[PDB]
Amino acid sequence: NLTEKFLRIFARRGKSIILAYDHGIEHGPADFMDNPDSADPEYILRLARDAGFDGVVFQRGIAEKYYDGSVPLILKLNGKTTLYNGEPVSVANCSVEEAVSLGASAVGYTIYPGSGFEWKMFEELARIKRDAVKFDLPLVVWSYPRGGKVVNETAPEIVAYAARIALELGADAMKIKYTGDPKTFSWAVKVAGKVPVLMSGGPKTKTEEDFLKQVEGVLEAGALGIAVGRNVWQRRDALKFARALAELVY
Amino acid sequence: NLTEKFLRIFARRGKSIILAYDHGIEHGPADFMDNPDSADPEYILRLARDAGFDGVVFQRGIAEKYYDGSVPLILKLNGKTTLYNGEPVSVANCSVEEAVSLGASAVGYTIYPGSGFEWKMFEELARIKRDAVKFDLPLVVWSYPRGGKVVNETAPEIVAYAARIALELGADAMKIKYTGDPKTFSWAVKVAGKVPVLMSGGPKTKTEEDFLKQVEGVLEAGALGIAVGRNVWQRRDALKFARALAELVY
Amino acid sequence: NLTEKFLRIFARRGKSIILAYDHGIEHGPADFMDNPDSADPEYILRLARDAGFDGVVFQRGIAEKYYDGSVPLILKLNGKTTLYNGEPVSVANCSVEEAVSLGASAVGYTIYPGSGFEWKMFEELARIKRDAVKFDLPLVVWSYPRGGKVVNETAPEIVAYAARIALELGADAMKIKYTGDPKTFSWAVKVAGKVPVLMSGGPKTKTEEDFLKQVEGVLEAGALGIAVGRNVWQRRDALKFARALAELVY
Amino acid sequence: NLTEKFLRIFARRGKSIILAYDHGIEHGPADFMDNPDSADPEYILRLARDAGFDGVVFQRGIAEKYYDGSVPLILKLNGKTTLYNGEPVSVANCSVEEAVSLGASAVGYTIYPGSGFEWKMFEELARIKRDAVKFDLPLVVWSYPRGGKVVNETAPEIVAYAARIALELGADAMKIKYTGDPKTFSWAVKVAGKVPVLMSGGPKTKTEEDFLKQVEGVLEAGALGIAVGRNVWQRRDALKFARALAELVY
Amino acid sequence: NLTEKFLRIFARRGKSIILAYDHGIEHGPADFMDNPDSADPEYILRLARDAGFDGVVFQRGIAEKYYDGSVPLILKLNGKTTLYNGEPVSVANCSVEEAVSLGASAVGYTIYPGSGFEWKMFEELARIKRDAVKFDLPLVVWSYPRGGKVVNETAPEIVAYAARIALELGADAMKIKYTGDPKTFSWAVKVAGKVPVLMSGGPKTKTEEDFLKQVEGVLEAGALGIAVGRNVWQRRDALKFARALAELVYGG
Repeated sequence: NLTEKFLRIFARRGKSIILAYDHGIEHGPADFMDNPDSADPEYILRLARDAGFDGVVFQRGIAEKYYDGSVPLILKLNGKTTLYNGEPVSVANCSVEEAVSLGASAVGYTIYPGSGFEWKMFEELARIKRDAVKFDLPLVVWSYPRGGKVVNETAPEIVAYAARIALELGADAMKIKYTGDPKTFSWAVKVAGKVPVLMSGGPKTKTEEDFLKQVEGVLEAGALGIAVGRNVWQRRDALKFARALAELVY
Repeated sequence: NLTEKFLRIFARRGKSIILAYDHGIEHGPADFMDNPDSADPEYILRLARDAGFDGVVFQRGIAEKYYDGSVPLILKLNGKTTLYNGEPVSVANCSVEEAVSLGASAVGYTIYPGSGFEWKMFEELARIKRDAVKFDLPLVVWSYPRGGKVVNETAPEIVAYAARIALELGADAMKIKYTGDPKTFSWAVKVAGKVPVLMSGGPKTKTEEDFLKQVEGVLEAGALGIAVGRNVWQRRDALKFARALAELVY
Repeated sequence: NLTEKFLRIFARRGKSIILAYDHGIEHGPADFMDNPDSADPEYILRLARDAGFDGVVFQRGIAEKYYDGSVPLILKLNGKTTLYNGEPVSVANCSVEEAVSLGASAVGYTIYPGSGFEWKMFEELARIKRDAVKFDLPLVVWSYPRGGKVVNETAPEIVAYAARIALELGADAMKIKYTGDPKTFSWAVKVAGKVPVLMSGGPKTKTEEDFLKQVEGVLEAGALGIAVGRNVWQRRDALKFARALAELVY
Repeated sequence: NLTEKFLRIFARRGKSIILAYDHGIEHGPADFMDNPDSADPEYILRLARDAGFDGVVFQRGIAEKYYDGSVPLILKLNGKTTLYNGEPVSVANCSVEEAVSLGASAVGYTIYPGSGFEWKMFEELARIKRDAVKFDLPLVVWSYPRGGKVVNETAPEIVAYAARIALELGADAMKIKYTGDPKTFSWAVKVAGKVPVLMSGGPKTKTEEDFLKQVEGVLEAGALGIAVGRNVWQRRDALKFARALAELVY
Repeated sequence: NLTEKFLRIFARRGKSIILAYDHGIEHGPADFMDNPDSADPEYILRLARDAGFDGVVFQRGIAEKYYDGSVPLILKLNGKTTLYNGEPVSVANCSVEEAVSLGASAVGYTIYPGSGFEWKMFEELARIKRDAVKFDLPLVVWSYPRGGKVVNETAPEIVAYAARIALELGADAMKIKYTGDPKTFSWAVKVAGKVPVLMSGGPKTKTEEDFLKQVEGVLEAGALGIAVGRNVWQRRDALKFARALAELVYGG
């Protein structure tokens, strides 16, 4: 049971905070200008350790050059850039076997349901899922419907669809976008069934209070917790705010 | 002879009712709003068992997290979403070998004859068929002509073509759409030859009677039975109606 | 020498008649309405036997469910539908190794020279040819230029091109379209060199005498014989006409 | 050193004449109407032997059915037709290992630099090159820029680019188009470095003297020799003209 | 640690000059007309050696026919032409295992982030990276955003993105385009973290002084050095200018 392994490692207190840091490929270093220390992966690991968070998410290159075993690692296997303009697609730049050798306790993979290339990711996810079982590493699916008929990505029915697809394809945990309110988000949590749901943190909010409120409703909806990047490390008071998030979530 | 194994497991009474539940990925959870318990796979298994049905159809993730051995399982290997807009294509997210380990007694695969991508599914079906023989698991093909010159999916000649394609490609059993009357549907059944035909239930009918009459025409046409989803679990009297279906079919 | 093996099995009398029956996938069951027994593969095998023909052509599913060893089998490895609208392509749904296990004495494969996807079929034919040598099964190529600059598939220069391409790619025997007269067809036969040529029967002719004249022309051009489907089994006097064909060819 | 092996087998006199005969697939049998014996590969082989040429180029099907060991063989691994309309692409229909078993002393492969599919042929050439080294067979690259920005295939800069690409990708010898004069062609020869250059013969010239003047210029430019097809076997005085070519080149 | 192996071989003096010569496939021989000896890979090897440069970059065919062990080799595994017109893509024509047998001390691979085919190169890079680790050969990534939304390849934000992508995908060293000034380029160097950055030399500058100034700024920005092709071997005084570059990079 890989969900149970995931919960044991990443949610020992019953809830989870994962510090996400795949943004260097997905968005590029413009994300790091607000708080320049955020460009240094060593600063990120220190933030995770000092705030008492459960994990970090790195791409293979960051894991290879910087990962030191100090916080449980989810190795994000695929990645794309915002420079890309086609139908959404993100392919693996790392195998599960290599993730294991880099010290990962879980692997991550993004799918874009609805994309003209949805099939390419489902096909590749099949191989990754099989390897995840073989190496006994939980699979965490970033389920982000995009392209095709998707217009609003945070619409209640799209997020619920995202959650269900991750369950159906074999996710042991999932990361999905927040709908903006606990009632509609709890439907997504419900259709995910036994698979725990992490809220994606999203763009830095106008105030810290706005994000604490989002996180409050995420927990009320029954989610396991949050996978947060920008709303922590884009802030110059990153550590202070991270510890307030820890207080709220645990 | 894998047709005979299929009949022994899924049609021990001489006719078959399979409760289909791949809808989480195919349509998403909007299908589950009419009868919210339908979002829970545990509820689906209870329902199948209590109505005395012959099997359930799950995607790999639902099988892994929920399947308990209580009703014979057809593991549906491929899936796509309705969010997708390209030429119809659905790729495997699971192998036959993995289906075996999840407790499947048969595997399912959808083809869309006529699609700009028909070749991609025929290519993949070739590998799945070979594996099905190797692992001695019957292959059930969902034969759904779509894309290309397909303008009307329930037209007599399209359904008959669907049925014949499934036979020609190596299906041990098949699932196809109803034409709306027993005379035309019996042509589809005839061209399928030794391979048994299950009617796809389709959208929830206006009345329960309408669906019973379809079912009385399907059986008259010489089909093995039905693979039904929505017309059972979308109804709040799901168990009562399921038992009426069992009475009629068995 | 696989051509010699082909001739020994399928042309023991010096000429050949092969009863083709891959139409169920290629054209669908509308082909079977004229003579409804033609939908039954058992009837096809009895017809081939009773007329004293040399072989039958089945797709894998028909071979698996119906082939009984009573007439030598050519297993047609690839297939496409008429529902398909793209640039012509037909991919393998079966391997040579599986054809061997189903009792085939030869394998068949269609190429569409000129298609936007000509390369996909040449690539796959390379693998099939290599396996045909390895399993010592003659490879029979259906050479049907289509797409690209091809307009009339029966023009003398197109049929001769078809024949030459089959020879160059390694066919041990080939099936090509008739040009409509023995002089032009004999050029196609000549450029095929040591590889024997079977005439594709084509659509059911207006009279029996018309088809018989085509066959005579084919034999005068130096072809090995005919691979005929519709002009035999679409007729309600199928067996009687088949025996007249046998009289003419042998 | 596979270039040295190439020169030992195909250029024992210090210069080389190769009789090319892949035209059956590339152009089809219309090429053979001028001199109908040219359609017979046995005639081609006799012509090569009687004129004292160094080798022949055959596709796999011709080699398998006709090659008798009498003249060194270059097995042309890839081929396309003129019926094809897409961006130029030619895929392998044969492996190096099979070429070895057919009696080849070298393998040939066409690339079309500039094509929208240039990548598909570079990817495949990588595998063929690796195999050629493993089986110790020289790789002869037909370097024919086509598609993309290429509009004048015989332009000095295009032919020089063709030559250099073949060197960079690992060719042990190469075949390229003539620029029409020795000065510009000698630049292509120079950028090819240690890799010997064979001139592609091209369409049959108006006079035998026109062709001899191009051959003179190719020799003046420092090329190894010619790979000639049509300008020999499309002529009814093929043998006589072939012996005049031998006189000039050797 | 393959970055450390790269630095030991290609940067023993603390900075690096690599003489790049994959241009025969990428641009074709028009690049060689200015200084015709440049078409001869032997002249190139003599040039790197006589100027005391750290390495050369060759495609497989040049390495097989000409490489003589005299200067460390980076085997550039993929290549495309300028004749090509589609969305930018460059596929491997050589494996890491073959590079090892040809005498390479490192392997090079170009990615074009933003291309409609970016996924094809990331997919292939994954296999090459896995083989580089297996054969213990440093992977040098040419990170050149092109296609998609990219309209200015030397814009500060594009170059910084290029640098970060190379780090994220597993590069042990990288080659990226210069932004034209040391302040913006130093942001690219910073986001590259522990992975060293080599400046791509670019088109031959109008004066030798212009190129030196670009190199000065690259060094000031904290880069490891330069991978230069045209700005050396396209010049008739190639050796003299190469030695001035050596003075500036290893010395200045």
